Amino acid sequence: RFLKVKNWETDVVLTDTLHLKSTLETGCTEHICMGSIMLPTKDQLFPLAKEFLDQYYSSIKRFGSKAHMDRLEEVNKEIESTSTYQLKDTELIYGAKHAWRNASRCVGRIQWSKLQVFDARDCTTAHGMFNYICNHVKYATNKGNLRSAITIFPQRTDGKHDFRVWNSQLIRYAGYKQPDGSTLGDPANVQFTEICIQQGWKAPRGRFDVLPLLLQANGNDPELFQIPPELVLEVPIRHPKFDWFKDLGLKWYGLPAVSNMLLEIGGLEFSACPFSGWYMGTEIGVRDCCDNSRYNILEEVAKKMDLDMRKTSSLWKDQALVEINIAVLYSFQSDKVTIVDHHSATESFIKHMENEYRCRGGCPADWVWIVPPMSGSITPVFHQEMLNYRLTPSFEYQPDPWNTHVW
Amino acid sequence: RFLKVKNWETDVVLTDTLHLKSTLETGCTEHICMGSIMLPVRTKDQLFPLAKEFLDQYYSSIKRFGSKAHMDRLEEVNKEIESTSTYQLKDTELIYGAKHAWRNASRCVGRIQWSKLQVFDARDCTTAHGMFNYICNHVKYATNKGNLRSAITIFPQRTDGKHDFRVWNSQLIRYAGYKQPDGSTLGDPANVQFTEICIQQGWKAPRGRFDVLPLLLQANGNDPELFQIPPELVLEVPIRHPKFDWFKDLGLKWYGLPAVSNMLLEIGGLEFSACPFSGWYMGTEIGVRDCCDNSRYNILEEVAKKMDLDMRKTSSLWKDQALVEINIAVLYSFQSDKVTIVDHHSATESFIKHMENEYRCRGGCPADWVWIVPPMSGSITPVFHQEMLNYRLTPSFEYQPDPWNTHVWKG
Ligand code: HEM
Ligand code: HEM
Ligand SMILES: Cc1cc(N)nc(COC[C@@H](CN)OCc2cc(C)cc(N)n2)c1
Ligand SMILES: Cc1cc(N)nc(COC[C@@H](CN)OCc2cc(C)cc(N)n2)c1
Ligand SMILES: C[C@H](O)[C@H](O)[C@H]1CNc2nc(N)[nH]c(=O)c2N1
Ligand SMILES: C[C@H](O)[C@H](O)[C@H]1CNc2nc(N)[nH]c(=O)c2N1
Ligand SMILES: [Zn+2]
Repeated sequence: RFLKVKNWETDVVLTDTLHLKSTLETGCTEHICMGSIMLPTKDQLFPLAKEFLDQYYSSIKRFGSKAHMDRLEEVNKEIESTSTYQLKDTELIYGAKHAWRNASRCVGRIQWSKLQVFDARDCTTAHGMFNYICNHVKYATNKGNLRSAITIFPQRTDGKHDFRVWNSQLIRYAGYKQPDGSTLGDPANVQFTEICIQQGWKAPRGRFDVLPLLLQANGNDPELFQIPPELVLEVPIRHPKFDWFKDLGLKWYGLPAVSNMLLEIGGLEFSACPFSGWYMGTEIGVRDCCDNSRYNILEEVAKKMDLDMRKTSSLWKDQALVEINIAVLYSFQSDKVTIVDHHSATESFIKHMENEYRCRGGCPADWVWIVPPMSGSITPVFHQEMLNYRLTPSFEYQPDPWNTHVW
Repeated sequence: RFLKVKNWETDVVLTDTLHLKSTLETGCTEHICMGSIMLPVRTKDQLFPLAKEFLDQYYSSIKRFGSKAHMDRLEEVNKEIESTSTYQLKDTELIYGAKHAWRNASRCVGRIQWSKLQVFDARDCTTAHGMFNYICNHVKYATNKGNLRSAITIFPQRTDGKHDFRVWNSQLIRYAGYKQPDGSTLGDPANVQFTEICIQQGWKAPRGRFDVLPLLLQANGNDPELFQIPPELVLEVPIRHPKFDWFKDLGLKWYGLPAVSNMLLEIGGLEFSACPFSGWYMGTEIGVRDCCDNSRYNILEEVAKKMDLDMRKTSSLWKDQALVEINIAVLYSFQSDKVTIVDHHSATESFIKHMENEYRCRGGCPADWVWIVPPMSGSITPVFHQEMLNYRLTPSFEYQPDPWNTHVWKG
């Protein structure tokens, strides 16, 4: 029942008890591990509310207090009367921070308690959503000195009046199928681009076109808005040694901002809750630049470096990969846009895991996501056993809305 | 039931049905995943079902399921078990069994090769000297002057658990490690405890950086005995770099033959506690782990220094740069000396083709993503993008306790 995790590099063993709280299911059974799979009423609501409020009142050292019992009763009466309830500001903020704290796939959680929470529960229209999001973008970007933020739109009611940001991130680049047969821009974003075009967006048909926002308020049909260009901070990619690197014409945007997830707090569902931090360099240099189905630039870089590409065993892919990742970190640092390298980030996560074990009795972590997509075993998380389990408040995946929306 | 796995780079979806044949437990539950945990005497009554399921699988594989030969063999095994408490595998069943344990090894990226395995039957072995001779022959056969051949040697199965055959070494060939009084280590820090055991048992340690350990062998539950592998049978490759002429002066070399000797082979409920097996290396096993783990030879700094990398900040990626160069050096050296090695790109590409073939012809391929993905350049290998299902099929290779923890010393 009490489980140990071992670090195989340092021999340090930690005991996990926090997993006994876990509520949701993992996808695994005693017969089969699904660790590597990417996506595996009034009655229901009150126990979920109670469980959360219990944890909240515990955190402020007022468990079993008058104010604790009074709030529980107040929420009970509210659910019985209205079929739902409203979180106090203090609760919303706690909940948001804890959803991050509980995010098993996030290496950056040492930062979890420094999150700026923007309460957009008063928003009613898509134009309002656009204004809140521009403000989030400008606040988080902070002229390159990035600050973690989440903006929280109104909670789900009957599920026919959902707030959704249709975009997967606040800032991403368009992708277009060419008559040529090749793909211009980001191949990951072809379907969503078509939805935008189909809804009226005038597409520039370039390599690095920032997508408009497609915003849905109160379950109405979504609307297009372009983020003010001057609020989207971008970084041209160059290399400290290779003068030719800039001629590849590569750039990336500074703000990673996930907008397609659902925040669950105390049984309430926040279907539009864009959140942002700052990049770990491999997210851009390994994944965005080098994935076969993304910008896929390994060959072009290898050629400019004049590597022997006739045989895999020359490790030309590996050499080019490192150089691309060097250039990403150098360009962000030179322009003073916050970024963290995978060595620094994983070292921080190990310190954070130790804090969480010491202070909370554990830290749910998904090793498959936490270990960086390059140089895995030269980072300390590679040698760290991790236990993966689901705690609430949480960020959850949810269906893409175009599959779900009735026009 | 059907389970689907998707490849996120190609959108190829595969359907697994083989998982329905899984028996043994994973460690995970519907509430916790233990997929990154490294390590998550049999009654008559339990043995006959295990024998039967294995024999059913064997007979199916030879398209003789339900035949007179199959039925007679079940009966013969049933009678042997009730009369002697155990049974003996036919040579054919043993070969099938060993090949399948490899086929079933979910942490092994090299399984495209599973059907090409030379099985040395050592069940007539009775003494440690006899084990030493079997193992020298395995090493010479497998080495094949650099043209490496996969092989396994199988010593007598467990009886009462008081007469076990064991190879105490974790691999047939490994380098000694010595903790110095000042807390530094000479040689391979992973092998310090075992080196101390070897010295206690009487080994005269050369005390250098690459001393091949002696074999420590236990026959029939007796105290283990020390033997030196003839040096002329131990193929080693000096590590040099194609462009950096200073690389050779780091004084590195590695052995050509990776041979796991500490695992237990389970076939039809029988337990072969001494079953050393060998193939050939994937380059990252040496260049990433053996050379660069902080707990192993740990050479990254010295390499980075010699390359004149900016070592003032991790964000120059000096570690990553030096890591690639070391791994180029390992592949270059093995190739230059005509010692079989495979790079991580080739190996993973071959694994994906193997896995797709298994899904189509066998209904699945249990695989442990945490182990299959190489420890460098993960996402530029096709396995990183492949969803996998991990479950346990028998026959199998299993971990077992280190024998110094369990052995009853005779004196
Ligand atoms: C401040 C710096 C941060 C860093 C360096 C960071 C790091 C990362 C990285 C590298 C990933 C994997 C991304 C991928 O491979 O696609 C990730 C995932 C994730 N992070 Fe963070 N994170 C940060 C901030 C945040 C914040 C502010 C939140 C929420 C408030 C958050 C929540 C999440 C979630 C829910 C995932 C999983 C996303 C998914 O499943 O697609 N992170 N994090
Ligand atoms: C023929 C070339 C082979 C290659 C390239 C290869 C590759 C590998 C690699 C890279 C690993 C992970 C090693 C580690 O990180 O410690 C491994 C694990 C393993 N392989 Fe293979 N393999 C080969 C042959 C074999 C053979 C012949 C067998 C047995 C008949 C086998 C059974 C296993 C087992 C049981 C593991 C898991 C070991 C453990 O848990 O420590 N492999 N393989
Ligand atoms: C908040 C945050 C900070 C940070 N450094 N990184 C992130 C993650 O970035 C967004 C991620 C969410 N999975 O999206 C990238 C992506 C793209 C594609 C095509 C698939 C996928 N799963 N993920 C989020
Ligand atoms: C047969 C075979 C072929 C091949 N290419 N590689 C292997 C595996 O190599 C041996 C491995 C077994 N995991 O041993 C390395 C090791 C060392 C230490 C200190 C711990 C550990 N778990 N593993 C085995
Ligand atoms: C199949 C596998 O789960 C998938 O490719 C994963 C692996 N690990 C990952 N790790 C991170 N951080 N991000 C990812 O998108 C993925 N993708
Ligand atoms: C804790 C973690 O499971 C451990 O460090 C693993 C990860 N993946 C691995 N993969 C391989 N091939 N070999 C290993 O030793 C490990 N070690
Ligand atoms: Zn699992």
